[PDB]
Amino acid sequence: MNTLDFVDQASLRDDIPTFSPGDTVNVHVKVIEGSKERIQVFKGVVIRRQGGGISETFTVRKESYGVGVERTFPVHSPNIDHIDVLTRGDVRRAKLYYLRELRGKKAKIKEKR
Amino acid sequence: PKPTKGPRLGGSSSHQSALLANLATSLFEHGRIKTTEPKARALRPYAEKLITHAKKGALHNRREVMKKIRDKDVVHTLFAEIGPFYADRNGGYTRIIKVENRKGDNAPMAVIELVREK
Amino acid sequence: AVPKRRMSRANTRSRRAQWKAEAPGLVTVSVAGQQRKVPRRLLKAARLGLVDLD
Amino acid sequence: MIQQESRLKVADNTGAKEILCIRVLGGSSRRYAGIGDVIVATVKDAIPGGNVKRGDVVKAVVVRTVKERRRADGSYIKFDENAAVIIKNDNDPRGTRIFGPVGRELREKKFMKIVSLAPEVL
Amino acid sequence: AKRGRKKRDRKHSKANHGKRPNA
Amino acid sequence: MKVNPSVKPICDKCRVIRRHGRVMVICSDPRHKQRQG
Amino acid sequence: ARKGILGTKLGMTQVFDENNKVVPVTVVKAGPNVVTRIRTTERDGYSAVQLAYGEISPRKVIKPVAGQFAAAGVNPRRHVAELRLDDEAAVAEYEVGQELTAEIFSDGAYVDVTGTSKGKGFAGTMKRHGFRGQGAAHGAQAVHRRPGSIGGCATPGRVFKGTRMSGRMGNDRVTTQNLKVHKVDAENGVLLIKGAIPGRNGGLVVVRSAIKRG
RNA sequence: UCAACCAUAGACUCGGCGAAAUUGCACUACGAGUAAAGAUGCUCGUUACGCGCGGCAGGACGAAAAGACCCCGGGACCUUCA
RNA sequence: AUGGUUUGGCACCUCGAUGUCGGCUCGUCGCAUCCUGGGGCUGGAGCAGGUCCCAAGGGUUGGGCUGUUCGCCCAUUAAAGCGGCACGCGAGCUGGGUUUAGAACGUCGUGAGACAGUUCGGUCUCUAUCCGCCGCGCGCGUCAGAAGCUUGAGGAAACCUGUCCCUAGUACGAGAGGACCGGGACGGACGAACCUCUGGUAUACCAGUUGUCCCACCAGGGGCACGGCUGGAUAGCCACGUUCGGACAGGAUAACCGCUGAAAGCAUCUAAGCGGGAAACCUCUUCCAAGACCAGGCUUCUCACCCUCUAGGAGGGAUAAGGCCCCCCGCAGACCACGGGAUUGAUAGACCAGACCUGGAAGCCUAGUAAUAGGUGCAGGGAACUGGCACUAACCGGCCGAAAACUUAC
Repeated sequence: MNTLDFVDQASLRDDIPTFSPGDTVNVHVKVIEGSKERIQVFKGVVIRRQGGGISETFTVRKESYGVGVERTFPVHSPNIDHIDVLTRGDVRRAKLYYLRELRGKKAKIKEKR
Repeated sequence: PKPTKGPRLGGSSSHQSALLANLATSLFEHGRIKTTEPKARALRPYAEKLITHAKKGALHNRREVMKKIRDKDVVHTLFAEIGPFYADRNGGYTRIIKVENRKGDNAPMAVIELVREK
Repeated sequence: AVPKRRMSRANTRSRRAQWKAEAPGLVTVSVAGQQRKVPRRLLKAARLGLVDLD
Repeated sequence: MIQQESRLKVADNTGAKEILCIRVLGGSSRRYAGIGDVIVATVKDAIPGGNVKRGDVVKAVVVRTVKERRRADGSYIKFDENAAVIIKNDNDPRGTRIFGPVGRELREKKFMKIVSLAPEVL
Repeated sequence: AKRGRKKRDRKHSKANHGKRPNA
Repeated sequence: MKVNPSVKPICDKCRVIRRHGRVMVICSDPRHKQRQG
Repeated sequence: ARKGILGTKLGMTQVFDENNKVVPVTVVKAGPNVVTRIRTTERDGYSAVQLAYGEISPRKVIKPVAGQFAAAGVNPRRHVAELRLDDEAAVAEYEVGQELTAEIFSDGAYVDVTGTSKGKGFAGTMKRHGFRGQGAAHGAQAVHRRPGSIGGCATPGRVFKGTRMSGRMGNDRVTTQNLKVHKVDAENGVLLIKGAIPGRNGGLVVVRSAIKRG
């Protein structure tokens, strides 16, 4: 419980799928380019799911054209059309910052079977 | 628990942990102990949480106690005739009683004791 | 640093008076029948018997 | 978060491999260059055969920052290298290609040619 | 300078009678 | 305007006056405008 | 006009606007305030409204305060405070016993929030006045955070009043100006105000209309 | 850049013991002046309820060391075709 | 002629000690204004300038070389001001230089040794008494004692500015080029508050893990090694973060533009009068503030007893309203103060639940020779955040604390 839960529950988004760090996802983020709303897919590994409630952020990492990229979205942001989980990851940590120094097969999360 | 805001009791976090362990050991061994007011104030949550572990009688709780106590006789006492004694009690296992100050340092003193009213 | 001059008696005493003691406020307690005076801080422990009343 | 004596990679094919910032433009005693912020730099490393050579003073635009930059939507964007594009005075690149992704802030800071040339604009 | 000027012009007073020490 | 301690006429049209405690010189030719200062 | 109200700060949070842009807000429990006295020029020399806020037991009230609230004709509250106005035409709206809620404001209004800053205790000149300290190396003998010079020399021979020195920071009245209310919530009786508010959570504040921006 | 945080020893508070350099005095303000030419102490004004605690170090030309630089006087040691 | 910042002259305080250059920190002042602001003249078409006047509110970058100040240079900038304050500031720092003792080069000197010549190296002491300054309390006073809310004399703070767009490629101009005025957006720097985000930190959080010792042993754990190290990390503190701010408007003015107008039949911004006019000034914004000794104001509460002196003026006691101390506490805090609470109670702790952090406990089972893995099981552990619960502790309580009247008017 918190003291502002009654304020946050309004903006609290349903349809947020249950995911966790290590889980690979596709975030369909709304992108505006000069009076033109489209959707960009940030496909990447969740390294982090900080926070609670409306303030909850999740950080998704990918390697685009030979460069690491991380997007820290709010979980209940309405700029996110949806989040499509693809693979769940077997990780022994809650925050996969060690991927920031790993490029390639070293940065391949163990899929959950 | 709510950690020590200020400087720790024994000039070190280590010596604070050791103090609290030894003082809880003594408190469960003897029922009451006289020490300084701050040491008692800090011990009361420590000891009450160990007693909570003792009320929740199970091996996990016994080991979570033994990682602080290290006196097996006191651990047994906790899990045999303290925890059960306080099964009906929802907290409030200890009371602090302010007493006369020392002479050599005028240190405020307090007797921290276990309650025995039920 | 050091004091430039001998402080006068007036000023010396003016602050030396501030080095005093606040006397403790006492209350009555009826342990062992007799009415003794203790601090309210120690009232409980005196009712119990943890207060050396000389 | 880029400042004087900060070394950046070059996300283009001018011949420069890395540069060193001198000034962040935007005002007086400007400290930090985020994405879309123009800088004055010098080429510290360059490929052997290149248009711009070692020691050439140039303008550049920052397109990747390690330090996460907020966005109005509450999101953030963070890369693993600080990288920039060398430009002319028309805010157009001196090179003809752009390596790696760039931030979307370039679109609002009017570096549309770089936005177009880049493979991914995030 | 101002200080010397003022101190000298002080001598132009009914009491000093146009003379003062160090003028 | 010229601001100098020596303000004086420059031509026959330049007239001298005392305005607001200041000696001014006025003229059709505004080049010849002057003020004491 | 400069309509206002007393409330309590509850904490900060996020919301999202129509553009999906994030708004850091502070939730202010702009609560049921009750008018307890009207200040007039014919009586007090100035135009103002005395408001009262905060539930309180009628036994924790000091009896003078009880008598004040009684002669007003209301039940006591914890905090009392005046809102200065500009004229009798502005004070004529407030009647004693009148109840003020968050609904006096409206979404998009600009407010000034007066609160009591958090206490930073006895602070050094760095934390208190943004002094650069001195070097942490290169010979510095024990001046790594010390203010350095304090005045001139003999010619001044003194330290000027108002010099910036170490001391207690915080617990000072702070008016943050031109905060845009993101939302009113009369059901809960609160205001979502874009951005920081002075004080701790649970701290009393005064949300007034912005004296600059309407 | 540009500093933030944590602990510890001090500093702070309580108890106990208990110094020091210094000291012409004293109920030791500020300005502009004046003055052995840089004033707490004088003049004209301004300001200031009395007493403490923690702090800072601009002044008390602060303490310390009868300035080592300079000069005068005297020594000492050194040099040399004195 | 100013000024007194340069080199100097004098040698007036200081040689029973006034520490020196430069830098760092902290500033403060002047304006002889670098920018911003206002304006006159122009050989001012416009952009941009030049020159002069008013203006000191704010701002006036970071680097390379050098001990350096200065200067040159690099990039920038709206601008990269000039000076004073013991060439501000060493009981605030440095100590690279100068300016001890060592050594060396060059030169001088027979030599010892010397050099506003160079070179390498080379102890920066002091517990703050007074003033002052920053903050915080105690006492008394403000004609009874108290309480709440306040006024605002008087002070403090803040005061910066660019780029782009439209106006308009219009005015102007052969063109090149290119506006004033006025609107709009986005910014830099500075500052305040805040911690929802991000990010840092986390010495009683979680996990892993090395070495070693111990809990008899396995298992599980603990002590120590910078919290042993690592990986993460809620609160709080905080900035790199968030938000906000500088205003608008008015008055009076400077330079300046003027009107009506004489003296002086004209003319004249002035002598009587009337106006306009700047980031300066006063107002405005924020903050402190009635010790504002004219010690304020609006209200509310108590608004009542005894004793002794010989009842004169007092003194002592007990009280009320109320407050203090003790007590539980705080995101309040050096102490003190402040704030809250105090059994007619959720103030703290415990407990319960949640949130959050960690990330899947122990035990048992299963698979595997084993290392280990999987299930039981968003497990277990756990601090600050929230909410519930009087279980513990806020006590069977002590100390302070209230009225001479008089005069006049109504």
